[PDB]
Formats: sequence, structure tokens, C-alpha cells
Amino acid sequence: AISIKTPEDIEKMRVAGRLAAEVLEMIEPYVKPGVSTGELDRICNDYIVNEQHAVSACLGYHGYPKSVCISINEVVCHGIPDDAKLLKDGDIVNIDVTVIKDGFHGDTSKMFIVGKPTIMGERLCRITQESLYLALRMVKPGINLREIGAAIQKFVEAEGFSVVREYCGHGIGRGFHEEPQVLHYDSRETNVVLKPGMTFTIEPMVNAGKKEIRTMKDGWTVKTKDRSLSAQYEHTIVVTDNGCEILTLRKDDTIPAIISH
Ligand SMILES: NNC(=O)c1ccc(-c2ccccc2Cl)o1
Ligand SMILES: [Mn+2]
Ligand code: NA
Repeated sequence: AISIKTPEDIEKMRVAGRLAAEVLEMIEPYVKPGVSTGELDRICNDYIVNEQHAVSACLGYHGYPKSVCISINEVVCHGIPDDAKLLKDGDIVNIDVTVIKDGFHGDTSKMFIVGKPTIMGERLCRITQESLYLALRMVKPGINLREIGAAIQKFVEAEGFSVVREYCGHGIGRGFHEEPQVLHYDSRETNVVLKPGMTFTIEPMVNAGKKEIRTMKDGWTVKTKDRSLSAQYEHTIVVTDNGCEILTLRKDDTIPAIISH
């Protein structure tokens, strides 16, 4: 049973969402060749705790060891920050942030292109973000999640890319992952009609190559089976009366915070 949020709770979601977004805005300057994913994590955690007076929702979740997930190139998600893993020219990197503030969660992520961008890493990130934007434009009461998943997949595959099946968007509030599940592809199992007040995430994972993925033996790191590049972008939203409001919008986003139909 999916739950609706109250006006007060939604305001708290705006705050946690903004904080999540601001972590990504803060870290951007440090995302350069030579930096380790470990340092970036410590920077993010220090900021979340000492500046935002919030806490990382990832730290300890199901035993997660770090504060943010950092995934590079062929790594699909849940990449673990490490003091020896350095970023280099050409790399595409996702920093996945989740913060809890005043009891509510804010969840978002984006891609960063390191050094000189390559046409393909550049193209994969742009298409991935557009697939998120396209889905965000469909959000309004009355529409079924299945349609949104359908549209993301059709857009993505038309570009020669593939949509990761194992992971999905999700309801969010006082809990990290609440109902419903938000698939980024068409599924006969999906039947959820949006309603005002619902809060969830949209976070498509797109592979340049095949959809198949393999988990590493650290029990967390997920890579593409064919070792092709993978990209992801995420935003937390609240369904409004005639559309939705992006709670994790950043200065660099090129979509309106409030989407009115
Ligand atoms: N958008 N990112 C997420 O929803 C997310 C980040 C980390 C996790 C996670 C999922 C299952 C178990 C442990 C973690 Cl930290 O989910
Ligand atoms: Mn999420
Ligand atoms: Na990746």
C-alpha cells in the first residue's frame, strides 16, 4: 500500500532533497583527475554532518561501508569509495547521495565527466539524463508507472543503449526504500496509478552495451557483464495536483523544478 505525504512532511522532503542536491553541487570542484573516490567520500560526509547537520542514509544501510556511492565507467552502481581508486582523464563517474534530515530522506545522483570528455561517455550521460527528464515530464496524477517505465526504455533502446533491469526507482520518505517500485522499462507486473502527495525517485541505469550485470566479490560493487560503460541520474520528486515538483533539483539541471501541465 503506497502512502501519501502531508504538507508538513513534503516541506521536510524539500529540505532533505535540497541538502542531497547541495552535496552534489559542493563536490563538483573536487571531481578532477588524480582524486581518489575515498577522499571525495570523506569530503561529502564531513559536509553532510558538520555543515548540513544531517546524516548519510547510505552509511550502514544493509551494512554499506561508506557515506556515498561512487561508480566509475563500467561500474553500474554501489561503487565503494576507496583511498586508492583514483579518477583519470576520460572517466565518467556517478556520485550517489542520500541524506536524512529531520527524519526524511533526499535521494539523488548525477554523472561527472572527468578531464577531456569522450564523445561516447558524453553521449551516454546526456541520453541517460534525458531519459530521466522525459519520465519526469510524464509525472502527474492518473498516469500509470508502467507508461513511464515504457517510455524510458523505448527512448534508451532507440539510442542503441540498454536499461538495467535489476535496480529501480522507489517510494521514499521516513524510509530509504518504500513502495512503490519504479521500473525504468515496461513490465506486466507494474500497475501503479500516481496520486497527489506520492514521493518517489526515478533513477534509470543505462548501459552502452548489454543490460546484463555482475556483482563483484566485495558484495557491493556492480559492473556491466560485458564491461561496457554505464550511467545513471536520479531525482526525488513529489507528485502534485497536475504534475510534480523535483525536490533534488540542482543549479546545473536543465529542467524546471516545478513541472506544470
Ligand atoms: N539511488 N540510490 C539508492 O537508492 C541507493 C543507494 C544505495 C542503496 C542501497 C541499496 C540496498 C542496500 C544498500 C544500499 Cl546503500 O540504494
Ligand atoms: Mn534511490
Ligand atoms: Na558507470
